[PDB]
Amino acid sequence: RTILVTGGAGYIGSHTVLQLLQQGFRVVVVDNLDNASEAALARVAELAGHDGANLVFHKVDLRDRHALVDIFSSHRFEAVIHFAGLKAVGESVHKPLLYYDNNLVGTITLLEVMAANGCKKLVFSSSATVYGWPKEVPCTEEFPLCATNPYGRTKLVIEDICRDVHRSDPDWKIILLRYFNPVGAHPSGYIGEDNLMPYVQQVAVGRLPHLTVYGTDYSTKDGTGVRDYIHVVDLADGHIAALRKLYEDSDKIGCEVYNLGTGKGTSVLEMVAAFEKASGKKIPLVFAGAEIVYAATAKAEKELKWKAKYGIEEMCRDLWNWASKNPYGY
Amino acid sequence: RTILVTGGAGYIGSHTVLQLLQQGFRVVVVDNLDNASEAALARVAELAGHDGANLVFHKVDLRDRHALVDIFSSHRFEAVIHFAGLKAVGESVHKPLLYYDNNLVGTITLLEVMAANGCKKLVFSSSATVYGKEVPCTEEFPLCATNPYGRTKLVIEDICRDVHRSDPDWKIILLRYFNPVGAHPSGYIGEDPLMPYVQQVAVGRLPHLTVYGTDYSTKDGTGVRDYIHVVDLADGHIAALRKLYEDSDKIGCEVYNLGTGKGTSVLEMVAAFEKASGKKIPLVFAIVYAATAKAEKELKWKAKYGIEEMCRDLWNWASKNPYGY
Ligand SMILES: NC(=O)c1ccc[n+]([C@@H]2O[C@H](COP(=O)([O-])OP(=O)(O)OC[C@H]3O[C@@H](n4cnc5c(N)ncnc54)[C@H](O)[C@@H]3O)[C@@H](O)[C@H]2O)c1
Ligand SMILES: NC(=O)c1ccc[n+]([C@@H]2O[C@H](COP(=O)([O-])OP(=O)(O)OC[C@H]3O[C@@H](n4cnc5c(N)ncnc54)[C@H](O)[C@@H]3O)[C@@H](O)[C@H]2O)c1
Repeated sequence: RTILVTGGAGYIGSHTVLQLLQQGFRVVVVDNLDNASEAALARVAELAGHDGANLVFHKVDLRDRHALVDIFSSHRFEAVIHFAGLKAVGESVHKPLLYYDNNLVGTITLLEVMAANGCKKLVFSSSATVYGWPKEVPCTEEFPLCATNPYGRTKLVIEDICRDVHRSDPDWKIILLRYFNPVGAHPSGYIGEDNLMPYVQQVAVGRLPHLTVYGTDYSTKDGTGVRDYIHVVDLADGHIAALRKLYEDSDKIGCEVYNLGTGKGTSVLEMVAAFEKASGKKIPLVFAGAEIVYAATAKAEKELKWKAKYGIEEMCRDLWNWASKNPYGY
Repeated sequence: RTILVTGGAGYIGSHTVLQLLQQGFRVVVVDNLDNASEAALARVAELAGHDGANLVFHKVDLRDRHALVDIFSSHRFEAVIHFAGLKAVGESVHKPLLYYDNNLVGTITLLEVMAANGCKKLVFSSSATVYGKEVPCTEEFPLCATNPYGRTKLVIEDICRDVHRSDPDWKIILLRYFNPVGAHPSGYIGEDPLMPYVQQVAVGRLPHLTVYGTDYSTKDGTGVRDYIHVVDLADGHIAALRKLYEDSDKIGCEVYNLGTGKGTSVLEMVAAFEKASGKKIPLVFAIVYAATAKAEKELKWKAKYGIEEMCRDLWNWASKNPYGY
């Protein structure tokens, strides 16, 4: 039983193939590796132990169609999990074509090769920046959508391409997942990343002088911004939950949308406190000049049979655990 | 002065490249003849006469990055008019990927080579189908993609707005238009695929026209859409390209409406064609406007032909070429 995972060498993707491997799956990963290193897949393989053999890695770009058609004709892939993409808001503005070319062309070629190789089961990882900054929280899947930046637009376009493909061929079964701010690392502290918590962690180890808190007078309990965080191990279990919805309850759902997350938001000060407790270090602050945004996960918990298991305190534990062991990444 | 025109071999593309050659512009046309035929460019060079020797034609696909960078490296360009694209709303639904591939990827590649070889002036052939209310559709009208072909147009219409934010040196004009009708008054070049259908009825290949919607909120009870002479459309882009050159400080990524500012019913157009052609159009029965005030104010452009000249030129090109080229 094989699953193909694009951008599997990345942060969310590497934690994905590990849980996949551990739960009896052959995982084929496709990565350009411009945003990551091979070591992450060598370590996810080690963490998988005897299941390390099941992981197969292809250093190939999703836009390359010939290299991609070869992969899809070498296995019957039960489904495809699409992580490949670029995830930098500031970078997407100065270089919008660089984002539109990578995200849009990469997905289109992917959807084409899949349809041509009889693989029409997809799970796409989408960003919850599509809701924009709304007046009302919690954000439900019925909330209106808007694009704050080219990165957000490129994500919202893919969602529309997925919807259009579904209406063109009812054989397509797509699940679109939206989520907020993955944080943490594998409890072993052997794989991890390389937003706020990264900045907190680099100043907790000494690399940075302090954490600058932007905004101290918001309409929140403490006055600092409230965002939606989610344990990365929890989020990588969310993408798998959808894959089971595709395997068991496929008939019910066609190109459905489930947004993931803990369901509650926490503030910068609430989050710094949760990291000082787990870390034992004390991050200095310097005060400088949306107040709240978070995801309503009621839908996911009901239809997808999924619920986050880890709170903010174990997120910082694991983040500190991996980072303190690996200060220079890989 | 050299202009690059993509999709210049078909209809609006063929007519515009003709009126660019006629105004002293060395024009390089890029087209992979998917929907058009090469004869349309040969016969455009003829109608240009002496200026016909300024038509450089490269049968290449915009999604072929290496083929495209050769064309930009040799010719030092001044601007690009992007007609290239797939227009069939019908198959855009059943084959959406084919549309996102050809349109989105072909456009993103062109934009990359342009900014690379130092040429950041573009005129885009958008579509007013992005309007998806109030009878006159202004540019500020809320945008609404109704199908995959419409969303490719709206996506490309957002990518340019994003490109301009990243590099202020980019000057772009987005031209939204709908329902081009007619051909060159000579009748030597035109469209070779509602007017095309009523035409085939007059020329005998079709038995009758099918009027879809005999009840509507209109005088005739039939739908009312906007129509613009293809020759009006062609030099409508010329007015845009004229703003990129003469007044390209004020403008950023501007969007303009091209049309006559008036709407025609279905029975009015067929009634018009029955006069201009003399042949009657049997019918078997089964509102969109353009706010041209902006374009005629800041572009110095107003459609010069009317619905009578559209059927005249369309019946002229069609009776002289009943089987295309
Ligand atoms: N060039 C290509 O087309 C291509 C091909 C194959 C793989 N890749 C790879 O895909 C990998 C993606 O991994 P990554 O570590 O950059 O991203 P990631 O693993 O942190 O996230 C995976 C995907 O989730 C998206 N995302 C949505 N909301 C997010 C949030 N709140 N935080 C973070 N990501 C969010 C990202 O845009 C990304 O596309 C990269 O390593 C890249 O090298 C690219
Ligand atoms: N090189 C490439 O990238 C590439 C690939 C495939 C096709 N093509 C070419 O693209 C050209 C497309 O031109 P065409 O022959 O369709 O002529 P056309 O005039 O119908 O289409 C060209 C432009 O006019 C617009 N248009 C015209 N009528 C319209 C209507 N009723 N509704 C909405 N928009 C309308 C379209 O938006 C399009 O951008 C063809 O000549 C084909 O050969 C180019």
